[PDB]
Amino acid sequence: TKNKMEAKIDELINNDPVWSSQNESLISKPYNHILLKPGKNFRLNLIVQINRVMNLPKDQLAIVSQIVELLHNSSLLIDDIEDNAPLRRGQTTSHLIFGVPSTINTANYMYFRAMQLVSQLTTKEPLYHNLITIFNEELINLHRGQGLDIYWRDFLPEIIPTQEMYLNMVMNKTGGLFRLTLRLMEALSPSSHHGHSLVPFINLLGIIYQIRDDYLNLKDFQMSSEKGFAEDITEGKLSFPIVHALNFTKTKGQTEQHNEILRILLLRTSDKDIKLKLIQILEFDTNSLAYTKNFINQLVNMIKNDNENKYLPDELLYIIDHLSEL
Amino acid sequence: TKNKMEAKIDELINNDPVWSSQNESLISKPYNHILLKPGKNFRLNLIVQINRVMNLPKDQLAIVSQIVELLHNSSLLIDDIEDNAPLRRGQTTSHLIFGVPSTINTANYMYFRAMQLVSQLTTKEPLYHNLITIFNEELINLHRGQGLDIYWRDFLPEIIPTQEMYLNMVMNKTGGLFRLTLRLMEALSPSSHHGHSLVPFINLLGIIYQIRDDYLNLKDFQMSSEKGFAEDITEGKLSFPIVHALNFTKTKGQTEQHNEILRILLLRTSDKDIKLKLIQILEFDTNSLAYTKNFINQLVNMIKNDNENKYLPDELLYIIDHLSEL
Ligand SMILES: [Mg+2]
Ligand SMILES: [Mg+2]
Repeated sequence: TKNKMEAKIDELINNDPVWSSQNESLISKPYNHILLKPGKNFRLNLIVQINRVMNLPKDQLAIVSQIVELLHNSSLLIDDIEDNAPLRRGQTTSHLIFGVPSTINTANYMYFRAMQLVSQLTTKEPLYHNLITIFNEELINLHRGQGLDIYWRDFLPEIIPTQEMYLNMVMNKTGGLFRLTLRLMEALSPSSHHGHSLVPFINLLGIIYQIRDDYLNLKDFQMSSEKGFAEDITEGKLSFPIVHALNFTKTKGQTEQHNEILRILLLRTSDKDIKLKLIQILEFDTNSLAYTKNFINQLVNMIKNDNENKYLPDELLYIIDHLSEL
Repeated sequence: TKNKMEAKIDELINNDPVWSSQNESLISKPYNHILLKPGKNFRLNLIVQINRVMNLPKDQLAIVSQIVELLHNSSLLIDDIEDNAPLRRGQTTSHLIFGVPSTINTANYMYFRAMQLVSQLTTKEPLYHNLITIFNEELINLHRGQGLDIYWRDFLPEIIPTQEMYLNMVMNKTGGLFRLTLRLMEALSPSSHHGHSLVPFINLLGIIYQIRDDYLNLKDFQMSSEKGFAEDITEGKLSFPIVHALNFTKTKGQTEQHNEILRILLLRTSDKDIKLKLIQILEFDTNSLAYTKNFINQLVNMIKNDNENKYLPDELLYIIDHLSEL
């Protein structure tokens, strides 16, 4: 009917868009799948410990936590598509089960659900503005560092990053979410003057976290063809040890080794022997693994020897030792 | 050195993350590539026309425009990855030149750059909160609609949507950015009482826009194997004409035709002959193209005959006829 048609259309356009709980569940599949991954208690533990200094009431702390989890999980769903990763914590990656399209859309949807939860942290307009700014700033930083990490890898050998370039990329990429969490808590703290800001400390933790992630991905494989897959090699990633090896070989004039490192990265290979060959070049030829192990210990020592509490404000050590499960 | 190392690390963590204009350019490549696509003046046209009623000052209108262009472009970069599209406005899609990883990251980065421009629309804390809420809500709506469109396509034949389901998906998917633009403008209007909200009107524009897009994707191919490629068929899309046909064949018990349409969609084919074959079922068996043409005219009529200005508040007609270049 021309009349019934028009009446139904009129009703449609005069109401909010219709969305059912059934709809909500269908599009949530990729997210529900990655929730089966653990490590959630470790992240919560770091938030709970920082809260000994910030004192956010429990209800508010739970919301900060929900925001953090959504952003962290969304980042991993996108990152696995970006890295072409087959597994995440021993399980099949969501994009391989539900497809790349649904996974990208669900991860992006969850970023906006996280943004929505921010307005539940306060009713004070000045504070709210500040919270959304922190959220906006650090997601911008995360995307900038992720953008460089990806560009270096996909356009190699166009740019061979230096250690400093790598470190600035990580301050953006990994620091983004650490700082996002910490800044929200500091903005919300009802506590008078809980001492100097912990941003430097959280930046340091983000850097130790990333470099250790890079280091263990190779070391675990070197120690066992089944402890890890050294998937970072398959991905062609300009990891901390690889950056050291590429610059070391350049510097010492090891032309053949420089080029062979690049060649293997460019193969995107899953061959275990070829991955082990590159790892042993880093072990014996460039000593990049030892150099990295020592760099990490030095970073950790800047905290463990922080007597004048210039970074620190106990549980510290445990968190640092389990930094890999964040 | 252990001393200098620590010193360089302390400096790094006590500063904001380092990001250069050169870094900014690398990450912007996938985005600058789509900027070579036209239609921007048409979208600006619609904003300019609507501004006759809203009267936002030129500077503020320019920022709304920038926000609109970033969201529109980002959503197109992501959509082409989600639909595996080889071309966008006669040109090679960005993910095919810069890779899916850089394109996803850059598109997401730009959503956040747009979010940042929102805080430059006003300094009034109450209005600002409302602007962010508009931004947040409509982007959530765009992702819900997109998630469902993708779900139906990727899970076909699990769910065959009805016309109403399709129309609710469109209110979310397409209406999201039309409403986002209009709501921002209505929230910012200094103008006293610029008449009833134009949201119902913009909703209708979005529906007409989407159904015409689905319609032309097939009609252009039916009229020329080089005017268009009917990529929607290759994508397996549950487009308006396809939804009508699947339900028309179910309804009349034409079991073989119902199944043949599904088989073609499920092929994900680029074979012109097979695509023409689907088009002829829609033209001769279900008459879905005429039905759709007629449905569109009826929608348009609702505006063309809106004498009591229930939806309208001249350039209306031109806008309606060039709705496809938005
Ligand atoms: Mg990764
Ligand atoms: Mg599309």
